[PDB]
Amino acid sequence: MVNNINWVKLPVILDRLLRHPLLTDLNLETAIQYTLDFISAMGLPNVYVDKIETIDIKEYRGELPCDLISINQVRLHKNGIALRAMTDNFNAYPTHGEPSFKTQGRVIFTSIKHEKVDISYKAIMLDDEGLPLIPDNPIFLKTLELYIKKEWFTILFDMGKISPAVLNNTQQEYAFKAGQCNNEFVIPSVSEMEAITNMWNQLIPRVTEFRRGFKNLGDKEYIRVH
Amino acid sequence: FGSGAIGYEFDNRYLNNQEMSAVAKQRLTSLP
Repeated sequence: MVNNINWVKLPVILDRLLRHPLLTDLNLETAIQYTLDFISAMGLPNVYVDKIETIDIKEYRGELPCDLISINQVRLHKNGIALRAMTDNFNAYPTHGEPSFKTQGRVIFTSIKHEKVDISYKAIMLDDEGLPLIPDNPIFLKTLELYIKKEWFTILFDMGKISPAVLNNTQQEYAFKAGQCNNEFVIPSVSEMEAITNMWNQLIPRVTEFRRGFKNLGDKEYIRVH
Repeated sequence: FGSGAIGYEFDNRYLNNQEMSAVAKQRLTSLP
Protein backbone atom coordinates (compact mmCIF):
# COMPACT_ATOMS: atom_id res chain seq x y z
CA MET A 1 0.00 0.00 0.00
CA VAL A 2 1.31 3.43 -0.96
CA ASN A 3 -0.70 5.59 1.45
CA ASN A 4 -0.75 5.27 5.22
CA ILE A 5 -3.84 3.95 7.02
CA ASN A 6 -5.05 6.85 9.14
CA TRP A 7 -7.91 5.70 11.36
CA VAL A 8 -11.32 7.37 11.63
CA LYS A 9 -14.49 6.40 13.44
CA LEU A 10 -17.43 4.69 11.76
CA PRO A 11 -19.80 7.75 11.81
CA VAL A 12 -17.61 9.43 9.18
CA ILE A 13 -19.21 7.05 6.67
CA LEU A 14 -22.64 8.30 7.72
CA ASP A 15 -21.98 11.93 6.80
CA ARG A 16 -21.45 10.61 3.28
CA LEU A 17 -24.44 8.27 3.06
CA LEU A 18 -27.00 10.68 4.50
CA ARG A 19 -26.10 13.19 1.79
CA HIS A 20 -28.37 10.91 -0.25
CA PRO A 21 -32.03 11.49 0.70
CA LEU A 22 -32.97 7.87 0.02
CA LEU A 23 -30.38 6.67 2.55
CA THR A 24 -31.66 8.82 5.43
CA ASP A 25 -33.04 5.91 7.47
CA LEU A 26 -29.55 4.44 7.92
CA ASN A 27 -28.10 3.98 11.40
CA LEU A 28 -24.85 3.32 13.17
CA GLU A 29 -26.19 -0.20 13.74
CA THR A 30 -26.62 -0.71 10.00
CA ALA A 31 -23.27 0.96 9.32
CA ILE A 32 -21.60 -1.45 11.76
CA GLN A 33 -22.84 -4.62 10.08
CA TYR A 34 -22.30 -3.46 6.51
CA THR A 35 -18.76 -2.35 7.33
CA LEU A 36 -17.74 -5.75 8.66
CA ASP A 37 -19.27 -7.48 5.65
CA PHE A 38 -17.33 -5.07 3.44
CA ILE A 39 -14.07 -5.40 5.40
CA SER A 40 -14.33 -9.19 5.12
CA ALA A 41 -15.36 -9.39 1.46
CA MET A 42 -12.42 -7.24 0.36
CA GLY A 43 -9.95 -9.19 2.49
CA LEU A 44 -7.36 -6.43 2.59
CA PRO A 45 -4.60 -7.39 5.07
CA ASN A 46 -3.71 -3.70 5.59
CA VAL A 47 -6.99 -3.00 7.41
CA TYR A 48 -6.07 -5.35 10.27
CA VAL A 49 -3.72 -4.78 13.21
CA ASP A 50 -0.74 -7.09 13.52
CA LYS A 51 -0.39 -8.53 17.02
CA ILE A 52 1.97 -11.06 18.62
CA GLU A 53 1.09 -13.11 21.71
CA THR A 54 2.86 -15.95 23.49
CA ILE A 55 0.50 -18.72 24.59
CA ASP A 56 1.40 -21.96 26.35
CA ILE A 57 0.37 -25.35 24.99
CA LYS A 58 -0.81 -27.76 27.65
CA GLU A 59 -1.17 -31.02 25.75
CA TYR A 60 -1.32 -30.44 21.98
CA ARG A 61 -3.80 -27.63 22.72
CA GLY A 62 -3.59 -23.97 23.62
CA GLU A 63 -6.08 -21.17 24.06
CA LEU A 64 -6.04 -18.55 21.39
CA PRO A 65 -6.49 -14.80 22.00
CA CYS A 66 -9.95 -13.25 21.96
CA ASP A 67 -9.32 -10.69 19.21
CA LEU A 68 -7.74 -13.15 16.77
CA ILE A 69 -9.01 -13.09 13.18
CA SER A 70 -6.23 -14.61 11.11
CA ILE A 71 -2.90 -16.14 12.11
CA ASN A 72 0.17 -14.86 10.29
CA GLN A 73 2.49 -17.51 11.71
CA VAL A 74 2.81 -19.70 14.77
CA ARG A 75 6.35 -20.38 15.98
CA LEU A 76 8.05 -21.92 18.99
CA HIS A 77 9.12 -19.58 21.75
CA LYS A 78 12.43 -21.14 22.75
CA ASN A 79 13.70 -21.86 19.23
CA GLY A 80 11.90 -19.39 17.03
CA ILE A 81 11.37 -22.21 14.52
CA ALA A 82 8.02 -21.82 12.79
CA LEU A 83 5.23 -24.39 12.64
CA ARG A 84 3.69 -25.18 9.27
CA ALA A 85 0.34 -26.99 9.24
CA MET A 86 -1.29 -30.12 10.54
CA THR A 87 -1.97 -32.61 7.78
CA ASP A 88 -2.02 -35.59 10.18
CA ASN A 89 -5.42 -37.23 10.59
CA PHE A 90 -4.46 -38.88 13.91
CA ASN A 91 -2.39 -36.15 15.55
CA ALA A 92 -2.45 -36.31 19.36
CA TYR A 93 -3.83 -39.83 19.27
CA PRO A 94 -1.54 -42.73 20.20
CA THR A 95 -1.30 -46.21 18.72
CA HIS A 96 -0.96 -49.30 20.90
CA GLY A 97 8.78 -34.70 13.44
CA GLU A 98 8.48 -31.24 11.94
CA PRO A 99 6.10 -29.40 14.30
CA SER A 100 2.68 -28.26 13.19
CA PHE A 101 -0.42 -26.42 14.30
CA LYS A 102 -4.13 -26.39 13.57
CA THR A 103 -6.74 -23.88 14.67
CA GLN A 104 -10.52 -24.18 14.62
CA GLY A 105 -12.17 -22.03 17.25
CA ARG A 106 -10.52 -20.41 20.23
CA VAL A 107 -8.29 -23.50 20.46
CA ILE A 108 -5.06 -24.16 18.59
CA PHE A 109 -4.03 -27.80 18.07
CA THR A 110 -0.27 -28.27 17.88
CA SER A 111 2.06 -31.24 17.46
CA ILE A 112 4.05 -30.38 20.61
CA LYS A 113 2.78 -31.43 24.02
CA HIS A 114 4.08 -28.92 26.61
CA GLU A 115 5.54 -25.83 24.98
CA LYS A 116 5.11 -22.07 24.71
CA VAL A 117 4.43 -20.71 21.23
CA ASP A 118 4.40 -17.22 19.77
CA ILE A 119 1.42 -16.45 17.55
CA SER A 120 1.63 -13.51 15.17
CA TYR A 121 -1.91 -12.65 14.15
CA LYS A 122 -4.30 -10.02 12.85
CA ALA A 123 -7.12 -8.35 14.76
CA ILE A 124 -9.60 -5.53 14.13
CA MET A 125 -8.73 -2.05 15.37
CA LEU A 126 -11.30 -0.77 17.86
CA ASP A 127 -12.25 2.61 19.35
CA ASP A 128 -12.72 3.90 22.84
CA GLU A 129 -16.03 2.16 22.21
CA GLY A 130 -15.63 -1.47 21.31
CA LEU A 131 -16.45 -0.63 17.70
CA PRO A 132 -14.58 -0.94 14.39
CA LEU A 133 -12.29 1.82 13.17
CA ILE A 134 -12.05 2.38 9.42
CA PRO A 135 -9.37 3.92 7.17
CA ASP A 136 -9.86 7.53 6.19
CA ASN A 137 -8.82 6.64 2.63
CA PRO A 138 -11.34 8.41 0.35
CA ILE A 139 -11.12 5.40 -1.97
CA PHE A 140 -11.94 3.00 0.87
CA LEU A 141 -14.54 5.42 2.23
CA LYS A 142 -16.17 5.95 -1.17
CA THR A 143 -16.51 2.24 -1.94
CA LEU A 144 -17.72 1.40 1.58
CA GLU A 145 -20.33 4.10 0.99
CA LEU A 146 -21.18 2.51 -2.37
CA TYR A 147 -21.32 -0.88 -0.67
CA ILE A 148 -23.99 0.23 1.80
CA LYS A 149 -25.82 2.15 -0.92
CA LYS A 150 -25.91 -1.07 -2.96
CA GLU A 151 -27.17 -3.23 -0.08
CA TRP A 152 -29.85 -0.70 0.84
CA PHE A 153 -30.92 -0.25 -2.80
CA THR A 154 -31.09 -4.02 -3.28
CA ILE A 155 -33.68 -4.20 -0.49
CA LEU A 156 -35.52 -1.25 -2.01
CA PHE A 157 -35.48 -2.89 -5.44
CA ASP A 158 -37.03 -6.05 -4.01
CA MET A 159 -39.69 -3.84 -2.41
CA GLY A 160 -40.36 -2.08 -5.70
CA LYS A 161 -39.19 1.32 -4.44
CA ILE A 162 -36.21 1.75 -6.81
CA SER A 163 -35.90 1.71 -10.58
CA PRO A 164 -33.97 -1.17 -12.16
CA ALA A 165 -31.89 1.52 -13.87
CA VAL A 166 -31.05 3.02 -10.47
CA LEU A 167 -29.85 -0.29 -9.02
CA ASN A 168 -27.94 -1.10 -12.20
CA ASN A 169 -25.99 2.15 -11.84
CA THR A 170 -25.18 1.44 -8.18
CA GLN A 171 -24.16 -2.13 -8.95
CA GLN A 172 -21.89 -0.82 -11.71
CA GLU A 173 -20.32 1.96 -9.66
CA TYR A 174 -19.63 -0.28 -6.68
CA ALA A 175 -18.11 -2.78 -9.10
CA PHE A 176 -15.59 -0.26 -10.41
CA LYS A 177 -14.61 1.21 -7.05
CA ALA A 178 -14.20 -2.24 -5.51
CA GLY A 179 -11.40 -2.97 -7.96
CA GLN A 180 -9.89 0.47 -7.54
CA CYS A 181 -10.03 -0.06 -3.76
CA ASN A 182 -8.45 -3.49 -4.11
CA ASN A 183 -5.62 -2.11 -6.23
CA GLU A 184 -5.22 0.85 -3.89
CA PHE A 185 -4.42 -1.45 -0.96
CA VAL A 186 -2.59 -4.26 -2.77
CA ILE A 187 -0.22 -2.52 -5.21
CA PRO A 188 3.04 -2.07 -3.31
CA SER A 189 4.75 1.12 -2.27
CA VAL A 190 8.25 1.98 -3.48
CA SER A 191 9.65 0.56 -0.25
CA GLU A 192 7.76 -2.73 -0.70
CA MET A 193 8.84 -3.10 -4.32
CA GLU A 194 12.43 -2.98 -3.05
CA ALA A 195 11.84 -5.99 -0.82
CA ILE A 196 10.01 -7.59 -3.74
CA THR A 197 13.05 -6.78 -5.89
CA ASN A 198 15.46 -8.48 -3.50
CA MET A 199 13.34 -11.61 -3.26
CA TRP A 200 12.97 -11.83 -7.04
CA ASN A 201 16.63 -11.27 -7.98
CA GLN A 202 18.57 -14.05 -6.24
CA LEU A 203 21.50 -15.85 -7.87
CA ILE A 204 21.54 -18.47 -5.11
CA PRO A 205 17.78 -18.93 -4.53
CA ARG A 206 16.63 -18.51 -0.93
CA VAL A 207 13.86 -21.05 -0.48
CA THR A 208 13.48 -21.31 3.33
CA GLU A 209 11.97 -17.99 4.37
CA PHE A 210 9.07 -19.60 6.25
CA ARG A 211 11.43 -20.94 8.92
CA ARG A 212 12.17 -17.38 9.94
CA GLY A 213 9.25 -15.02 10.27
CA PHE A 214 9.89 -14.16 6.61
CA LYS A 215 12.45 -11.84 8.20
CA ASN A 216 15.19 -12.16 5.57
CA LEU A 217 12.67 -12.38 2.72
CA GLY A 218 13.24 -8.94 1.24
CA ASP A 219 16.93 -8.88 2.17
CA LYS A 220 19.35 -8.18 -0.66
CA GLU A 221 21.49 -11.03 -1.95
CA TYR A 222 25.19 -10.12 -2.21
CA ILE A 223 27.84 -11.90 -4.29
CA ARG A 224 31.55 -11.65 -3.56
CA VAL A 225 33.96 -10.50 -6.27
CA HIS A 226 36.61 -13.02 -7.29
CA PHE B 1 -73.66 11.47 -4.69
CA GLY B 2 -70.02 11.38 -3.63
CA SER B 3 -67.16 9.51 -1.96
CA GLY B 4 -63.72 9.41 -3.50
CA ALA B 5 -61.40 7.14 -1.52
CA ILE B 6 -61.56 4.30 -4.05
CA GLY B 7 -61.61 6.52 -7.10
CA TYR B 8 -58.47 8.15 -5.71
CA GLU B 9 -56.57 4.96 -4.93
CA PHE B 10 -57.43 3.41 -8.29
CA ASP B 11 -56.37 6.56 -10.15
CA ASN B 12 -53.24 6.81 -8.00
CA ARG B 13 -52.48 3.17 -8.82
CA TYR B 14 -53.00 3.63 -12.57
CA LEU B 15 -50.55 6.52 -12.63
CA ASN B 16 -48.18 4.34 -10.59
CA ASN B 17 -48.35 1.52 -13.16
CA GLN B 18 -47.94 4.05 -15.97
CA GLU B 19 -44.90 5.50 -14.19
CA MET B 20 -43.58 1.97 -13.66
CA SER B 21 -43.72 1.37 -17.43
CA ALA B 22 -41.86 4.63 -18.10
CA VAL B 23 -38.94 3.80 -15.78
CA ALA B 24 -38.64 0.34 -17.34
CA LYS B 25 -37.71 1.90 -20.70
CA GLN B 26 -34.75 3.77 -19.21
CA ARG B 27 -31.37 2.53 -20.40
CA LEU B 28 -27.91 3.82 -19.56
CA THR B 29 -26.38 2.59 -22.82
CA SER B 30 -22.98 0.93 -22.99
CA LEU B 31 -21.44 1.59 -26.31
CA PRO B 32 -18.60 4.23 -26.55
